[PDB]
Amino acid sequence: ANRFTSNIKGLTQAARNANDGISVAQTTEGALSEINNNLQRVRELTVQAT
Amino acid sequence: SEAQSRIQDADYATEVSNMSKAQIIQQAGNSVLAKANQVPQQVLSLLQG
Amino acid sequence: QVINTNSLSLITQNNINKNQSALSSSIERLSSGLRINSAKDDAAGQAI
Amino acid sequence: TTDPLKALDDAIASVDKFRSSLGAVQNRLDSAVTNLNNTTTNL
Repeated sequence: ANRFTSNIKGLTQAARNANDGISVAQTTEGALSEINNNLQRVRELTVQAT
Repeated sequence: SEAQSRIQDADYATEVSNMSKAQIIQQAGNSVLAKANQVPQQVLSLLQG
Repeated sequence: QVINTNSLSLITQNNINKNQSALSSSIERLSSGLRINSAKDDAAGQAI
Repeated sequence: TTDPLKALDDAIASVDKFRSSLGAVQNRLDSAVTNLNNTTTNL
């Protein structure tokens, strides 16, 4: 039972840690989407300029 | 004048379509917002029993 | 007769947490209007 | 005043430069606002 308790606590903390990776991924994805929009407008401007 | 018309003026069909799309998006999103705001209530039911 | 563990409640919470993701996805799709709203959705659809 | 129309043309171009830079800054700030909103929600 002591080993079971240790495993349960460790796994719960592991899931808590796992959520942080999802948060980081979401933030970086939003930033990359903004960069994508900027690049798209730059491409449109270049098409107009050439 | 024709060139400036092809440059600066807007196409009314496209603008009307965009306005309609934006209006429908706003209304739908606001209804879903109302549903999401109604979501948290079941915790009160859990507490009361 | 154990009351120090109520496993039935644990199963119910697990099912509710499972449903949570689908509910959130449905709300997000309805609000945004796009089925590919993130790379987790398809991302091949997103690239194309 | 000699070559008046050239003077007016360069003045108009000089104010157009400022206007274009200002609009670019506007778009810059709007994109910054949107990214900040997304980051705040994630945090």
